Amino acid sequence: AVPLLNKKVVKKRVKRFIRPQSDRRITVKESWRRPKGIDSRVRRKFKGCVLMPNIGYGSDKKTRHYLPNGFKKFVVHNASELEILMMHNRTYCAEIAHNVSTRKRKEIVERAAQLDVVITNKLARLH
Amino acid sequence: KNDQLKADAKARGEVISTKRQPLGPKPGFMVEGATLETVTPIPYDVVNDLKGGY
Amino acid sequence: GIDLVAGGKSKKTKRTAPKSDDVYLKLLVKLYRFLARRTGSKFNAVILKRLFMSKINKPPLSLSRLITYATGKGDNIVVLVGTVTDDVRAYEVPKIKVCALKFTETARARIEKAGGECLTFDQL
Amino acid sequence: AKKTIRNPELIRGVGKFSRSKMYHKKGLWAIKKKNGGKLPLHEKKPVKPPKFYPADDVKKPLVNKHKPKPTKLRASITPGTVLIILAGRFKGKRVVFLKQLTSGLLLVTGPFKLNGVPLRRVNQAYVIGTSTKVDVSGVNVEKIDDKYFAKQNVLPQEKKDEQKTVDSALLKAIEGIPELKAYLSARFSLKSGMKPHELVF
Amino acid sequence: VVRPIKRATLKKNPLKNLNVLLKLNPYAKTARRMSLLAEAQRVKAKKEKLDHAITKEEASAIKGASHSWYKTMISDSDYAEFDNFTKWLG
Amino acid sequence: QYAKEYSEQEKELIRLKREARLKGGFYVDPEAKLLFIIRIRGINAMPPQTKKILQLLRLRQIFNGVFLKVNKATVNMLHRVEPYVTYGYPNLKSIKELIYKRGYGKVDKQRIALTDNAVVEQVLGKHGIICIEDLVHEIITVGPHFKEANNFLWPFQLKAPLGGLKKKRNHYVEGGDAGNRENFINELIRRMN
RNA sequence: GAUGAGUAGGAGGGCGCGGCGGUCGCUGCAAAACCUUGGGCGCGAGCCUGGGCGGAGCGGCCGUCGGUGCAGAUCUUGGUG
RNA sequence: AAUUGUCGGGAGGGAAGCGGAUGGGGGCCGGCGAUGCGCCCCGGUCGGUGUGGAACGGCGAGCCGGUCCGCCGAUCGACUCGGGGCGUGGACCAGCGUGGAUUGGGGGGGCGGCCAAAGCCCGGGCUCUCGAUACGCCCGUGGAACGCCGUCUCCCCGAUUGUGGAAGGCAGCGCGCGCCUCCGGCGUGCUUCGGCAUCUGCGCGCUCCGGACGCUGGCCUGUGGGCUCCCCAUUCGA
Ligand SMILES: [K+]
Ligand SMILES: [K+]
Ligand SMILES: [K+]
Ligand SMILES: [K+]
Ligand SMILES: [K+]
Ligand SMILES: [K+]
Ligand SMILES: [K+]
Ligand SMILES: [Mg+2]
Ligand SMILES: [Mg+2]
Ligand SMILES: [Mg+2]
Ligand SMILES: [Mg+2]
Ligand SMILES: [Mg+2]
Ligand SMILES: [Mg+2]
Ligand SMILES: [Mg+2]
Ligand SMILES: [Mg+2]
Ligand SMILES: [Mg+2]
Ligand SMILES: [Mg+2]
Ligand SMILES: [Mg+2]
Ligand SMILES: [Mg+2]
Ligand SMILES: [Mg+2]
Ligand SMILES: [Mg+2]
Ligand SMILES: [Mg+2]
Ligand SMILES: [Mg+2]
Ligand SMILES: [Mg+2]
Ligand SMILES: [Mg+2]
Ligand SMILES: [Mg+2]
Ligand SMILES: [Mg+2]
Ligand SMILES: [Mg+2]
Ligand SMILES: [Mg+2]
Ligand SMILES: [Mg+2]
Ligand SMILES: [Mg+2]
Repeated sequence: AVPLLNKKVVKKRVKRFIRPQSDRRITVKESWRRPKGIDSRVRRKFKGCVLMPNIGYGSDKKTRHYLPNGFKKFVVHNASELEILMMHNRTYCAEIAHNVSTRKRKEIVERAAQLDVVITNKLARLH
Repeated sequence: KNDQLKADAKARGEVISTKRQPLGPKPGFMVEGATLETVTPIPYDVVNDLKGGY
Repeated sequence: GIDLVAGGKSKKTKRTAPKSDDVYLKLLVKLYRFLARRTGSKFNAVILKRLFMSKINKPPLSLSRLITYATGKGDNIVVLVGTVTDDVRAYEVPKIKVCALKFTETARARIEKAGGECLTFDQL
Repeated sequence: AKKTIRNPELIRGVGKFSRSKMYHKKGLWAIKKKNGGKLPLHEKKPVKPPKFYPADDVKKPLVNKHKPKPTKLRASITPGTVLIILAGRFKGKRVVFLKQLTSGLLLVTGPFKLNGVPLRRVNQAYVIGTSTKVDVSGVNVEKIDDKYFAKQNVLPQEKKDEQKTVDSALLKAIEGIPELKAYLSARFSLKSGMKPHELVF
Repeated sequence: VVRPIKRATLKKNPLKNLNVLLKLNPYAKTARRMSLLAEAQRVKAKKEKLDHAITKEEASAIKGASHSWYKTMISDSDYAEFDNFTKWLG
Repeated sequence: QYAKEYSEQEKELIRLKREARLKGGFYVDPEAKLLFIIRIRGINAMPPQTKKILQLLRLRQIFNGVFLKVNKATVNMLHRVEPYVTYGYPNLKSIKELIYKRGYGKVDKQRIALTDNAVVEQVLGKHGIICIEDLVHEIITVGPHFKEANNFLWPFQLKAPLGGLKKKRNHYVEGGDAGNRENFINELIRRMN
């Protein structure tokens, strides 16, 4: 399958937004939280501090949610759901759900080859 | 005055405006030459720094 | 920097769509979105806006008041973005063509008995 | 028919004569008489089934009206000019410029006998044109073109003979100028205190 | 009763792009041609060393008037009103 | 026709000045009818009166520029925002460059680039202005329809001056950059357009 | 076409947890949980997936509901420097 | 999970961590990167106008259809069928060319303004000296070059960048549609006598013209390429 997308993917930022002071404290997890403190230097955006996520970082709508291979992911749990991508094989690629058995993955992979549907994790748990 | 000016203009088919206008820029003109009086700064005198002098 | 208020953006709120989930109302909105755009008619634009409005902004119209405003205008079609109710204080009901979102059971019976017609906005 | 352009250009896109002047020169007045006092009116100049239908409509790029123009030749470079190669395996060697090919590249020769540089194509951006000129009037390279340097290792004997034929006519001209043979046999290099932006070539 | 069924142009600098300027001001071409032709004549005239628009009497009057005006421009005050500083002012 | 008129006015002024010189008198040039105003200070710490006047002049951003007709009403407004602006008398060259390079028309309260004469005609057509040359002529001569023609022009978004400013905090007379600089506004228009 | 600061505060659109009414699925050919210098998506809350461990359950979607989201409270209980 | 031992990698001149930017060393990734397509004949395989049936349909009794089976005629076509020949070529990176937009820098030319520059040079008249061999004043429609300011215009170099994917539109021209000796010449109207959108329509083309195209090379299981992952170093911030 030849991906239909042609515009290059431009990531405004590739680093993640780490919660402030999650390095200092084990109990403070890395998932982002907006600092609400009155004196918070991060909230006040002093230079040399952690950056906060804002809408300006939004990616181009034409390349948003596109994988590096040039397709968009759709999660499939069986062979029937795979057939939904027959007419979108140049736009959407399939990914087999993490909990599908190896026996049922062989059926999905074989069916995807007939439909020319890209499978992102076709080598999963077959050894 | 505005009513009559518009009436006098309506009969002759000439659309005009009766609005007042603020003072605009003056046009160019020639001024006849005359004797020129030269103005220069005055030398300072401390005695004159008082109404009527010291 | 730019010396504007709220970055030059509007701070006014108006209804751009009905708040209701009524499937029939949404079909009427689609019908009159098309009519307003493709005709430029002021009547269609007004009708479209009133279909968005809340219940209190679509008050009912009594049949008696409908008759008084329709006196001497039999040929014209009465249009109401709202409900038409029956009025026991009105005795003589002339034949009239009325378009409304809803007719009460008594109001519909009296209008139909008098030879009139109750229309919907798709028939209008 | 007309032998020369009616309206020479003062600058690119502006003719020397106005519309009123051009009407006289175009002769439309004469044409009007021959056609009953009217300018003649002309008329405008008057499959296999697919084997596969794509699911997504194909998009064709919009029209671009800009057309590439031939590569320009630097004013410093004239036939017979000595060039200094600035890059590649022959960096620093002094060669003789013969002509510019249709691709815009420069055709140069060592000559091969003096410095071992054969008939080769060198990009203009990687050479410096000096002020030394060697006569190449007797050199004939009309047979050489872009296709002569196209791939399809032993060098065929045909090209070796072709090098010598072009080379032979050029050696006599080079030998005429004293110390020119040694000049073309030595590579150019920068020594201490040598500033390229001040060097005269 | 329905009415019949119904992208930004990249702005280019007309001060540099000739065709863009002619689209806005067609007379600009005539102005361009005349300026180029006028300059060419002057350049040619200077090389050939090619050789008045005022009467001889008029020229004399103009020189006299300008010379008289210049005299008033450089004229100085007599500094007579400063009686207390006559010596200092010279 | 406009090109011929501009040349005649320039030569007409020269002739009159020479005529007055010959007779020994003076020729007072006509007072400037058109001004070009540029905002040189930012939007921080604005006193309320200055803030309102700059809004009425459509100077809401530093280095924005607009034309302004000369009359006692407008001149007195300008006098009250002297330290925040610099202005002067624009010549024909300045008006051409501004309108041609940075000219945008206000159509239905939208900023539209003057790429074609159709844009000018869409708004000013009823006033007889159908091309950018007509628009230039109306501005330079301050014609009868100056108000509509000038308001049709979106305030010019000029760049920071090439070469910088001297001192925005002082008046041009003191060696600064604020206030009336008369014909020297053109020198600044070159470096900011 | 214009435009983008925000404490107290307001509102919108979304993310996540556990049930219920439905609907579409997964699982001893290995579910949940947990581990990982595997990889990717989203501005972000989060999401998807490889490998490992584990050995019996689980998830998506629509609606609807709630004892539904923690770094602090000399917070509680337990554990540990 | 806190916390601890051990093995392995790494760092450490009175904290460490953290933001941003690269680099070194690791680790990881083949949807990390293609190998097809078009046209030929050799063979193989599989189906083909007009009449018969079977089960149905679109439009609204009647017209208008396809699918499947069979029979004739017609004799071609198809083929993720196998070989051969010819043409063509994918991902990423780099270079170059020609241009658009934005922008910085450099060089030249024309014209105008001034005391219709001043001055200087030439010619003429006056004045006649202490810094001693002057100081300067006035004249000429004399001459050769500058100066400042304004304006018109030509050329050269570098930098960043290609968003859009429906339109050969808009604008300005060229060549034909009439002849000549062809850098140009030949007809009306207007003209400042230089010129002029006054005649300047059609057809086919060109261009600074409704947003970048073209060419070439490198590399493609490698010591390659990529990386948002890991450790560390360095400059800035903190
Ligand atoms: K369920
Ligand atoms: K994981
Ligand atoms: K739920
Ligand atoms: K100049
Ligand atoms: K470029
Ligand atoms: K490669
Ligand atoms: K650092
Ligand atoms: Mg990210
Ligand atoms: Mg505070
Ligand atoms: Mg798993
Ligand atoms: Mg802003
Ligand atoms: Mg605000
Ligand atoms: Mg301040
Ligand atoms: Mg702006
Ligand atoms: Mg600079
Ligand atoms: Mg400064
Ligand atoms: Mg201050
Ligand atoms: Mg905000
Ligand atoms: Mg759940
Ligand atoms: Mg870890
Ligand atoms: Mg979920
Ligand atoms: Mg509960
Ligand atoms: Mg709770
Ligand atoms: Mg806690
Ligand atoms: Mg808290
Ligand atoms: Mg505690
Ligand atoms: Mg405790
Ligand atoms: Mg303890
Ligand atoms: Mg642990
Ligand atoms: Mg001059
Ligand atoms: Mg593009």
